[PDB]
Amino acid sequence: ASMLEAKFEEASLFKRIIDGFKDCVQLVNFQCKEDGIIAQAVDDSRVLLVSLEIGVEAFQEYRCDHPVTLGMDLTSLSKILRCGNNTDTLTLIADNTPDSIILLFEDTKKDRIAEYSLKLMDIDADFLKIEELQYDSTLSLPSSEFSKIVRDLSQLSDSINIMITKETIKFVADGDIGSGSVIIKPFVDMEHPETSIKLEMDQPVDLTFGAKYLLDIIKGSSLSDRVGIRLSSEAPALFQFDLKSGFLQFFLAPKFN
Amino acid sequence: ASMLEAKFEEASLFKRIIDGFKDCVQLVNFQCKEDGIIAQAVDDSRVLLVSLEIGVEAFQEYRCDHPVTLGMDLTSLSKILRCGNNTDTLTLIADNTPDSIILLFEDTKKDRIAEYSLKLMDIDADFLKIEELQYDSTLSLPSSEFSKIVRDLSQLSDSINIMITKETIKFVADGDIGSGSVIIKPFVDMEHPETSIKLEMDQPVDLTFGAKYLLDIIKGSSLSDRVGIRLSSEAPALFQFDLKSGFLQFFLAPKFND
Amino acid sequence: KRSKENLPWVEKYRPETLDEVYGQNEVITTVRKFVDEGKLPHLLFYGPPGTGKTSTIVALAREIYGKNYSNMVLELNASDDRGIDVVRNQIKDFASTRQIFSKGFKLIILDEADAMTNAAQNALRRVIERYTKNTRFCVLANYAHKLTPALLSRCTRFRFQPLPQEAIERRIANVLVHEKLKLSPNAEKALIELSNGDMRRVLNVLQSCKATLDNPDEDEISDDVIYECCGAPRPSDLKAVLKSILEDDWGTAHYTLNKVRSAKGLALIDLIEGIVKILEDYELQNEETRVHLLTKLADIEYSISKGGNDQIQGSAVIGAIKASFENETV
Amino acid sequence: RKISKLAAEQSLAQQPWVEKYRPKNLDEVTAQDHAVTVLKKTLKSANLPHMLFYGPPGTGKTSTILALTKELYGPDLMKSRILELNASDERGISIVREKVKNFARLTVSKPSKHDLENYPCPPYKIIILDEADSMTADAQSALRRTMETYSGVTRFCLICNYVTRII
Amino acid sequence: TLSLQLPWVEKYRPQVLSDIVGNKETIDRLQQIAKDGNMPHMIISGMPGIGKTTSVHCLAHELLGRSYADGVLELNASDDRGIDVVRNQIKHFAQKKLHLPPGKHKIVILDEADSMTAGAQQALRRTMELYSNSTRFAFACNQSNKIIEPLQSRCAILRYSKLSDEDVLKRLLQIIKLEDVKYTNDGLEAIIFTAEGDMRQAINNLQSTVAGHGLVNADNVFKIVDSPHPLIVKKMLLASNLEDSIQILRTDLWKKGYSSIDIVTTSFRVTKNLAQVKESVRLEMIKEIGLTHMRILEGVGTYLQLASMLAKIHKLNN
Amino acid sequence: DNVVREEDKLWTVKYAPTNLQQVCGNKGSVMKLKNWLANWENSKKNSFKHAGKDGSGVFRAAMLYGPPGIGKTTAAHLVAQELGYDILEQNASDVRSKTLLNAGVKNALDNMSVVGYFKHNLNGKHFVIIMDEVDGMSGGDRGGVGQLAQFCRKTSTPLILICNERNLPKMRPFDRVCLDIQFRRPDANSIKSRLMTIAIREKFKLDPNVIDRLIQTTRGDIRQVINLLSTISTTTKTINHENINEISKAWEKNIALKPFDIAHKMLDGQIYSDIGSRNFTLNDKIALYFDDFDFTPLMIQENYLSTRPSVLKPGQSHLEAVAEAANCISLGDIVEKKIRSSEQLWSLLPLHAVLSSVYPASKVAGHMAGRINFTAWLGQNSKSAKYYRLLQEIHYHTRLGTSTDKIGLRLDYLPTFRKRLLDPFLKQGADAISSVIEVMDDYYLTKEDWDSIMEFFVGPDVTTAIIKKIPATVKSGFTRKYNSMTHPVAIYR
DNA sequence: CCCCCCGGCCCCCCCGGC
DNA sequence: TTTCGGGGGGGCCGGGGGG
Ligand SMILES: Nc1ncnc2c1ncn2[C@@H]1O[C@H](COP(=O)(O)OP(=O)(O)OP(O)(O)=S)[C@@H](O)[C@H]1O
Ligand SMILES: Nc1ncnc2c1ncn2[C@@H]1O[C@H](COP(=O)(O)OP(=O)(O)OP(O)(O)=S)[C@@H](O)[C@H]1O
Ligand SMILES: Nc1ncnc2c1ncn2[C@@H]1O[C@H](COP(=O)(O)OP(=O)(O)OP(O)(O)=S)[C@@H](O)[C@H]1O
Ligand SMILES: Nc1ncnc2c1ncn2[C@@H]1O[C@H](COP(=O)(O)OP(=O)(O)OP(O)(O)=S)[C@@H](O)[C@H]1O
Ligand SMILES: [Mg+2]
Ligand SMILES: [Mg+2]
Ligand SMILES: [Mg+2]
Ligand SMILES: [Mg+2]
Repeated sequence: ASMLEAKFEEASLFKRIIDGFKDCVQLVNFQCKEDGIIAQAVDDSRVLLVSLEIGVEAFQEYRCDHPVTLGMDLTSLSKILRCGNNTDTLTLIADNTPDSIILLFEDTKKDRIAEYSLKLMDIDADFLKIEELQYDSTLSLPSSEFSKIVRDLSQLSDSINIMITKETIKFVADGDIGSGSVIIKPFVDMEHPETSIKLEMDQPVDLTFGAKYLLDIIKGSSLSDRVGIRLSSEAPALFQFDLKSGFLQFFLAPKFN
Repeated sequence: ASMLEAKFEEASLFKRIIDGFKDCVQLVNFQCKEDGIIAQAVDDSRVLLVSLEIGVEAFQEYRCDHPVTLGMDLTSLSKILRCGNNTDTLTLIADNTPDSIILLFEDTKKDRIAEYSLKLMDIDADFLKIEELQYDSTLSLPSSEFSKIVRDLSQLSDSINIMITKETIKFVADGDIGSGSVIIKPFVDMEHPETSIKLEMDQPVDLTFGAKYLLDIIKGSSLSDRVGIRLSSEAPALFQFDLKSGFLQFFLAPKFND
Repeated sequence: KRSKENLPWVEKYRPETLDEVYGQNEVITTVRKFVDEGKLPHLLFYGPPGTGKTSTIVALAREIYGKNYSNMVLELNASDDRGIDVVRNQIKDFASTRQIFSKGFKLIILDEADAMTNAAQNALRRVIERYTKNTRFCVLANYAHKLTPALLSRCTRFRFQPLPQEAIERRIANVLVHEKLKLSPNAEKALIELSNGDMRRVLNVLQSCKATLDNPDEDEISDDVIYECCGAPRPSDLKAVLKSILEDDWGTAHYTLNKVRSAKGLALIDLIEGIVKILEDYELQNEETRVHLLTKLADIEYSISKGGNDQIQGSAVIGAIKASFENETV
Repeated sequence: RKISKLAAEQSLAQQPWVEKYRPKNLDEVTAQDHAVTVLKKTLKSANLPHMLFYGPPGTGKTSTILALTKELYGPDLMKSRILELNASDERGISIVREKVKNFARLTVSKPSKHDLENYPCPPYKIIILDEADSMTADAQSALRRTMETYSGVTRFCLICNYVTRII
Repeated sequence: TLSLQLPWVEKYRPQVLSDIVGNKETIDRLQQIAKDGNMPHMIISGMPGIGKTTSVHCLAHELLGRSYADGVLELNASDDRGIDVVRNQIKHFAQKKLHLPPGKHKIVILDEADSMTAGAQQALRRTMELYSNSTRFAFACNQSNKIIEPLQSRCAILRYSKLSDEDVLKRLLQIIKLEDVKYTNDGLEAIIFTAEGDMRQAINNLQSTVAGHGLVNADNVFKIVDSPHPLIVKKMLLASNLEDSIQILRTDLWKKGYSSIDIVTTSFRVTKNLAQVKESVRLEMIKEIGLTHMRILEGVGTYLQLASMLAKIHKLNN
Repeated sequence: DNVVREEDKLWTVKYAPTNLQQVCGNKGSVMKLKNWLANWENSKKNSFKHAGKDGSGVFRAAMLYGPPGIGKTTAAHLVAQELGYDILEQNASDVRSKTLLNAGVKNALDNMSVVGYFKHNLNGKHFVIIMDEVDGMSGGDRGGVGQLAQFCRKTSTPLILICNERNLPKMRPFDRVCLDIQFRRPDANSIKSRLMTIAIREKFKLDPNVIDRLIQTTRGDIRQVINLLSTISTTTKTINHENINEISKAWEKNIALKPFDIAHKMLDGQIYSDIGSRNFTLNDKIALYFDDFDFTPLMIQENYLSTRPSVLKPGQSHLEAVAEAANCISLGDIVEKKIRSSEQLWSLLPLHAVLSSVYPASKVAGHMAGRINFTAWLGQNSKSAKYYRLLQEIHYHTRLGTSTDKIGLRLDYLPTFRKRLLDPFLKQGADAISSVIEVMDDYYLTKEDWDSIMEFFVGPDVTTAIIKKIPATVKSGFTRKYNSMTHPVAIYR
């Protein structure tokens, strides 16, 4: 009960992080090292990749003797985490050659201790290397607005087209019942910078993606007020939500031209 | 409409009482006597016994000329009870050797009346006097906390183990995907006595119960903010919720330890 | 439900203790010994209607648990849902949990188990095996072919015989004492004969006979009363019909059959059954006679079961008997 | 348009003779005394058993049961004390297990003062299963314990032409 | 009395592979597998009460030991075994991480697998294939034909034969010595004869006879165990004189309370299995028996119909 | 990290093929599939309209089918990996209902692979959708079988479907949408080297002469052969002729026969002799019926007149035995009606087996004189149902004018309607059109009713040739005139 | 005031002997 | 093909609870 000891001062953060991508990937390998936690998971369709980084600063008393790998099913983890409380502190305990991990919910005001054990999964998924790439379009927009547009357009077509040109962003969805379009332009306000839609377009872009994948991606909006979308000519689109000391990234492969 | 007439100032109260155990038992014999109303029913699986008592003080008016037994189907009674509003008085009316029970919802302010009838049934179940027992352990805690513990542990396993030892109560559940264990210790608060967790142990206790039965039992948390639990090795576990002038009790048999 | 006197006699005289079950002495003795020494196994009561299976199991439950046996046992019958889901949830929960009231073992009574589905019977196997330390099963049936071999493998079998003459006589005596009734020896013999080993028939017929008497407090139940209430032929009528068939010409036999039936409006099927009973005792020189009799009379009974022309059926009975008995000469 | 409702007597007067002269009481049943006497004694004994009427067409079984129910309860209480099911109704095993059982377990309808003063009013109700020989064997088996368990408040009457069809 | 004596079928249920009698070669194969591990997927089939569940449980226990509670998942007909269960619970168990000795695997025991639905069986295929490096599957059933061919392909077939009278006698003698039961040779012979190769039935009958009468002789055994009615039916059908067959029918079957439907069904089965009679004669007999069976199902179940059936059979045989 | 020792693995995994050449048997099918997947890109470039020498260029989906344990999944994965595609695999363990299919793999038919992009072949970024165990999905519409058939027509990426039974009704939607590739049971010669290598590696003695027997035990199931070797070698380290018979009998694969095989076996005279009946018992024959109780009686009734019997009793002609068999078949039909009644007397199924199949077969058992034919009763029943529906429609169109039932309409009215509707065209040409229409208007008959009426007649009054012989101008004018007027309606919906 | 979880009908497909 | 009845599996609908 000493090899790995990672304490979140609030159990709500980890639960929210898991809920951010629990509807897209089932089995996930968490690699815990002295620098923090990193996870990479491929969806069943093999077109959506989820990457998660949690830094030590996000924790309270992070400690890792040697690198460890924990394979967990997100359904069981979510079921365990729903037994906690936001005020409660959540400590993850793992030992050498662990067949299970211990989740400890502690309450400071009271003397109530809740200890849970989660059986680890044997996962043999390969780890892919994502090298830094220079995209031709980068737009930062409010997460709520992006989710609203995605949900509105998903009601018409199974696919959504994103077109980026000079100070102009267009989301189109054409299906059988009808068609819908949404147009935005960059805007900044000193009084409310958090709503400032920012666009940097090195070159014009035009891509198409599946509605279900975007609906899964927008579930991370509860973690960050803003969302950053990076698009290249013929490369996967990157949807990033920033955390206190980590990130949640979704690499979505587009539909073939 | 003379032999039995009982008035509830708020029908919501009776609706809550029925909802407390309508998911446990289906067919119930309500015995109405001059001192009030009492019901006792054993579920189909014969694992859980529900015992309800309501005194005269719970009623604005109460008059029962002679003892009468009314056999009812709880689903039908709940369907009729959900018809009433929260601003209406509820009168239960029965005659001599009745074949039906009349429920009368009244709204004097709006001068509105709603009368429903429920046909009675011939239930050949005799009330079994539950002899008082000296339990090994007796504890009491807020209803919400116990309900949260039960709902959290029921996700992991179909059986929940309750163990009482010196100033400590442990709820454990071991299942296919993992295990869970919750520790609670006795404690008293003078600023919030309603949140106090009280324990009194004469002997240590260790019992196991089915999760579904506990999930049904915790539905009585809407009648009382606290719940009492009495446990013994050789006796069924007693979960009691206290009403203003009565009580609702669940006697649950533990699983065979083998 | 104002009093037990308002019940039909078949229910008013239901045995309440093992001492009130007659005609099954071996089974009662064995089960009582099992209970006395605490060696009760899983039981299978197999037998024909109205022999005392349900009565015996209820009395055994009362003996084991007492007056409050109803809340201490799990009884399921053909009027209840007993699908595989019920086995998986209700029976399994009852078998795996302690008694609410006492610390004794648990009893599950599957009355009329021959009406249970194959899937439920298969699901019962591991429930019976796993919880045998604290639970016992009783299965009651009239048709053993509806029970899976696996279930029969796990049960100890007791066969309820058709009730013997002495048991029916004793129960009739008890009923006569209770009801303040008078019964003639010939009427009693006829009642036993028509009972066919079923106590329910005896009780129903006796109740009808009492209802028939003008003054039941003083009038005695004679065989005439029984034959009138049941609308059954007298032995003399059967003898006369058979004698006329076997001795007289066709005109006389037809006339005698019609007259005998019209006297009291007898049914042809009752005459056929009585004549078959009589003929079973007859010693026949040729097997062909018996073969023809059995085949033709079975065909006639099957035809009657679907209706048809009564007069033609009676003539067919006469002709079949005559043709069959013509084989006894050569 | 609309037509003024006809009186019961006038309606029956212009009915076919078979319906017009249907027996109205047990005394009008012609040649079934061996059973009608037993049934009549129940008006005083109040211990009516479960009944199985069987016989060829047009012998008076349905008329007999209707007249018995009339004599036992009265025109006011009959409807509340009788449940009739025949070959024109649905009588599957589910129906037997739910509707028939539910009616059998109910408390008997309350007689009025006039009903008590003018009719025997026995403390049980009657379930009539006319043309019972059309019911399947499994549905019949579903009735076995229902008949015995609720005999204190319910009595069954099965009517048929072919008695062999009854298990 | 509110106490129960533990049945001997449970008290003396074999706990090791060496205590199981019959099917010697398969038992030795199981012992060797348990020795060296590397247990493959297997399907064990056979008739009731011959030691299939016992064999599987003993193998699992001897293979796993202290890790039995964590490395065994048991499902039978009394548990939920739908396609959802296969896709979630069994898959989670197969994917679960568990440190085991160098030659051991997790075990899934699907008892009474013949009752499983085709959908669940289909879902089991790739679960078995993908996770075979850590999990192995043992099916136990009575009718292996109910197991779909793709599943049979992935498993090792073990067909259990019926127990001979010698093995049954050996086990009964062991139990008798352990219980100090007083017996006579005729009593044990009767118990074995009535058991018909079912060890569970034999032990249950022995215990019932001891409880009800103490001494295990012929008389007490036959009082507790009734002579199987199929043999009586065979004697009825093989009789030479119609009068003898009718006498057997009336005295040994009808007066004992055996139902007509049971009698006719048993007659059909016995006639089908009557290898001593020419097949064509058996076919005619079956035609007549089927006529009688249809009549009985129609509602005319009477002694006269059965007697007519016997008369027709005798007429055919002459 | 902990790895698994090769000694811990099943022999089937330890010796699974690693490349396409190690696959034993079915070389032609493997080459066909490989070439199809190699030229799929070119086929796409041509819009899947140009067929090559093999004719596989017009199929966007391949469908591999064969018996269990022959190398279907192995070959599919090997071909997918060899050409460098990214594999997206689905099986019976996954939910493939219509809803999941549309919400799942449907979006991957024209989508790039993130794995194929982060692992960089030019096809690496493209998917190969492998749907294994397609026969393991239940349902008619909610199952998604028709949905997969629809997917097979518009997929933008290669799609390979695998099943065991290609001829099941559920497979009907895949009639002519995919390139069908059949995998057959591999013979002993194609595998002998594999088993000998496994034997020498595993250190147990195996005699080659029994390999043919071993395969016969497993019915060509290589996986079952390997399992048998692994299980038997645990205690018997030498496999020879001294123990082959017992092993074969203990491990024999007992598969249910198909209707043609059932008919062939049941009608063989040998099994009805004393020795044959002692070897193949009556119980075995009843079980053979129960292999397919729905189709066996139809097969027997179809083929019981096409035999040369060898079981004829002295003085008995083939015709007399045929008559006895027909009588028994009629009795079996009565029993079948009893079984499927409201009483649901399924307990009569064994009796049916005797009356419908075993008894008549025993009466006419022998050698099949010609080919075994599939039952013609189902098609005739469907045709009769169609004709009865048409007759009912015609009757209720003409109900207002006629006085008869539908049977009377067919037997009596129809010939006169033929004389007053068809004959005039053959005598007066176009001049009769009006009259015919008049008659139709008098009976509320439509053009479709006219054709249906003409379709009923049999024997000398067949109309097909006569109708075809009518001049095309007359028929065109008839249609024009009927469409140029207003007509009444017998039934207003 | 609006969204999500999860109990309950409802529909549709498939055996039915040993 | 298909005349009840049981069983299973998947789809919506809607109550309740939470935010
Ligand atoms: N051995 C018996 N002794 C006394 N009365 C009996 C006996 N058997 C039957 N009866 C009478 O008939 C009635 C019915 O008896 P039951 O025990 O229900 O017979 P049963 O064998 O259970 O009938 P089935 O199998 O459900 S048709 C009892 O209430 C008794 O009044
Ligand atoms: N015993 C009878 N006494 C007087 N009228 C009778 C008698 N039997 C039949 N009828 C007359 O025929 C009519 C029909 O009598 P029902 O009682 O319906 O006979 P049923 O036996 O019920 O006929 P089935 O069995 O339904 S064909 C009555 O309305 C009477 O008019
Ligand atoms: N070969 C055996 N050796 C010793 N006891 C046996 C043997 N077979 C059966 N028994 C005894 O009978 C009891 C039941 O054996 P089981 O293993 O349950 O038979 P089974 O073949 O699994 O029955 P089914 O197929 O589920 S009906 C065991 O606990 C033993 O006490
Ligand atoms: N042609 C083959 N050559 C060598 N081994 C084979 C061959 N076919 C099957 N096997 C062996 O059996 C194992 C399973 O082969 P599979 O490819 O799964 O056959 P399959 O036709 O897909 O069986 P199904 O349809 O899933 S029941 C392989 O790993 C091999 O060990
Ligand atoms: Mg009974
Ligand atoms: Mg009538
Ligand atoms: Mg078993
Ligand atoms: Mg495969």
